[PDB]
Amino acid sequence: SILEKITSSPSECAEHITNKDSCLSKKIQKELTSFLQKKETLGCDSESCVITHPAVKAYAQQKGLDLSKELETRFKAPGPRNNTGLLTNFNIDETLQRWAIKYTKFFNCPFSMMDFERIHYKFNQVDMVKVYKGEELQYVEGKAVKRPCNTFGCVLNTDFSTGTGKHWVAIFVDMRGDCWSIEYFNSAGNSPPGPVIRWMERVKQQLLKIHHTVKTLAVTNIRHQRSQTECGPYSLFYIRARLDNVSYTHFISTRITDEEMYKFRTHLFRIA
Amino acid sequence: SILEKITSSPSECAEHITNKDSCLSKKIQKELTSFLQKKETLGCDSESCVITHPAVKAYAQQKGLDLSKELETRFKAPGPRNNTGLLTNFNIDETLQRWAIKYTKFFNCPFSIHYKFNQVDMVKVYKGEELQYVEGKAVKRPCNTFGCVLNTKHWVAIFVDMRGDCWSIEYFNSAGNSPPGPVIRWMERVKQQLLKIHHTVKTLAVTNIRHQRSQTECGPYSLFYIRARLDNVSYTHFISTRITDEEMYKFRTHLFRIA
Repeated sequence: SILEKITSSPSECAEHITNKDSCLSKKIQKELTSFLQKKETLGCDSESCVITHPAVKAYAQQKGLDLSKELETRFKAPGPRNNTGLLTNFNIDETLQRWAIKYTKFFNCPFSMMDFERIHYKFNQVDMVKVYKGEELQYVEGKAVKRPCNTFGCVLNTDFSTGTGKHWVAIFVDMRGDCWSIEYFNSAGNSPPGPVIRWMERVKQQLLKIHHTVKTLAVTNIRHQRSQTECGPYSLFYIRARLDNVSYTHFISTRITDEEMYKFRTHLFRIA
Repeated sequence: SILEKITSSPSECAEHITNKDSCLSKKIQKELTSFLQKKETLGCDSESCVITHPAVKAYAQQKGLDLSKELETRFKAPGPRNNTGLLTNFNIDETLQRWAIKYTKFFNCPFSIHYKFNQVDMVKVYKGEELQYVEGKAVKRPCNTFGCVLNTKHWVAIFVDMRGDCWSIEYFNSAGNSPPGPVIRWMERVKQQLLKIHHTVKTLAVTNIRHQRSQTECGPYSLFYIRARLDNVSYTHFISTRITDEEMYKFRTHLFRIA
């Protein structure tokens, strides 16, 4: 249901790719037409599996084709697409970097300030006002970028606060509407840790310098997740749904199942 | 001020065009390189003047070059760019249609004694169910902004902001005059519709300041408010600080080409 709301699809091509049918460049389509049409005999059922096959890698090295750039620029990030394996910081960082291509007013948090309570004591911190004004460095594709952003997104691990282990939660700052909101989404329904509260409060004072209505909000009313594996997909789906203008009130009043989030893995990662 | 904040510029190329050296497509740019370099010998200093010069129109009349398609699709609309001539509904309709090309989530008011646009459903506009023509193609797309410039400072601006967490329905009058009864009725009807899909919807009249002291700039003022709201300038800036008619004289150079 709600998976139909957002603008993603199970295709493994990059979201900004208009072709949609084939993810490969038209040159790479030509040079590898022999391998692509016998992909089943290579043990493959996708273009990403073909250009990662060792025989295709050798043929590409012969002809001077950069297959690694094809995977980074025209395909979605690699990750547990068809299994329930836990998301890593690399799966999340490389996914948010790709969404920043399509959503050009979206600020994806860097890799260092991703999953750490130490963000209050890190040497260089993010300034949400400088984010809004376009004066903060973000990394879109593999390139540094400064641009005005009215949305901010980050996924962090709450394992620093005592718990069973890795648990991803999402943080989203919506500066598009007349009332800006700093949002904390926990699929399990647990309140934010103290350090998260201080960070949300600090961002509110900053944003109150350039806007009149700023709310801090803990989206922890419903325990959506009953599995032990989908907190990663839950956190990424919240950011994507908010980017596609699904209100946070939907995550407050209506439950989102682990089945829907397991299917969301096919929207996140390529077949690799 | 706010004019430096918005994304427009005095260039006569279309907003959705990414080329900055020239408005012309790189194919027309090559075949007209002889006429383009002798601009002054033709009496021109702009590209729109060149591809409309009868000598250039006759050269491109030999090969299969459609200078009319370049003029309509690659340049801003013709209008009073350098004078204080009053804006027509044609100048306003053509400008709003062009902005819908760059702002893909913007629904422009369809232009078609007394008329009224009560035929619109804002919920259908938000969900992508209202037909609109963008770049000459009939499409349906989810729009979170709605803009209209209507006549009652007779030109006024209506802007609906459905981005983010709290939505607003806005009426702008650069002379500082309150909206009439029928406008208030429309704004209250649209608020009732939007309250079915959103929790907070605010209705607002932006009439604090009499911005316009001249007799000519009600048109540019209305288009400027919509463009500023599209580029995320809060309505509060039009309430707290005055925008002079001199800035609207400069904004005319952002709106139209020479023709």
